[PDB]
Amino acid sequence: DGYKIVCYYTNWSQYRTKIGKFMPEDIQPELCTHIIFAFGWLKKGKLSSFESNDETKDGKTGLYDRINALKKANPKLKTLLAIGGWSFGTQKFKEMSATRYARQTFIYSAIPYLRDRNFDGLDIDWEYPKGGDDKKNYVLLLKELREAFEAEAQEVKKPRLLLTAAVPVGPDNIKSGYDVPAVASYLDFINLMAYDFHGKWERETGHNAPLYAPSSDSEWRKQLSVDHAAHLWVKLGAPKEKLIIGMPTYGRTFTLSNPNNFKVNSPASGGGKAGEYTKESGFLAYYEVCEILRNGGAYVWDDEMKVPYAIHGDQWVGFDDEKSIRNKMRWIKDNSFGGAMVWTVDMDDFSGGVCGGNVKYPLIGAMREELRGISRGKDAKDVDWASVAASV
Repeated sequence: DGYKIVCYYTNWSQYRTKIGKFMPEDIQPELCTHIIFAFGWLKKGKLSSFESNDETKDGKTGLYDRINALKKANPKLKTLLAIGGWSFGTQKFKEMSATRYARQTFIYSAIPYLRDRNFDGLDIDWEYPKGGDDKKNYVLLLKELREAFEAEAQEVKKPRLLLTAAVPVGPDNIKSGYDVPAVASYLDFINLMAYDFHGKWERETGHNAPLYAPSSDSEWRKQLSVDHAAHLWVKLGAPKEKLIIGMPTYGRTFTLSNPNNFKVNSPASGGGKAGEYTKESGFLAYYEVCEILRNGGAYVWDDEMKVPYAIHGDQWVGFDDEKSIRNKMRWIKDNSFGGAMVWTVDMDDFSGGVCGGNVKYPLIGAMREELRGISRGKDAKDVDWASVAASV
């Protein structure tokens, strides 16, 4: 009952160093209504593990069990296993959904794989189906998965395995690969990837997840906003309550061609310089942005896009803070959507000692607070960056 807080946990986050080191036990059992494990993998057309670390062997407990152990403290919590993602690619999905034999093989591999490891569902993260064949076969996959789950649930007398999917916000991707009515019908809920609207693949600075598009955007670009994307999914046949709106605990970075031209849609030479912990050009975790803001960085609130960006020299980072997150929760409630999804749970200020507010999971905590009325704590106040950081 109520709004969902669907949190993505990424296994590779186990490899991060110092402030960036994250383990399943760092997740508060009551933080999320759902936890999605990213990722599973595909082996010989069957559901399998990314690597042996996820699995439990020889007394050594794997990441699967450590994630699912949170349900012992919070029996209300739901966990799902995600298959797909950026690394996974498209070809394996094309092969899996091309024929009924391959689909059925995957499905009947997937059911016991999930049951034996105490997962409550499956999350499909195909990035992305493209073309008529993919469009039709994706629907067939979701359909047959759903019917198999429905049947299994009644046969074994257990709560039905959930079927969800992570879907894009780009109009062309949506049009090319997604038969929205059927897709929405066959899924329990829909994880809208409301981020990566803009990034280093673009010549000018743009926000990672603008609620509304800036007036400087061309007519085509203006489609690239959370509001437009969500309402687009509704327009195409997706029920509002099934749309779980994505929220990034990360920001997209650029290097300015000129440090004096630092507004949105300003010329950039490329991606921003890589962070210490995520180690990827054009990308920053939220706590890295916090580090920037507490060490000379300038804070700018864009009131058109309802989102902040930070500037340090020629480094420009479009990100989400407690303010923009809360505003987005209000937007969610105003539009009657199903809740908030999070990418990720391991890039929030999970330790509570980086951003300054001394609050563990300030962003996701804010989401849970606005949507579900659970306080983050007695003296838990948002960081007012406009006062804390420098101005332009």
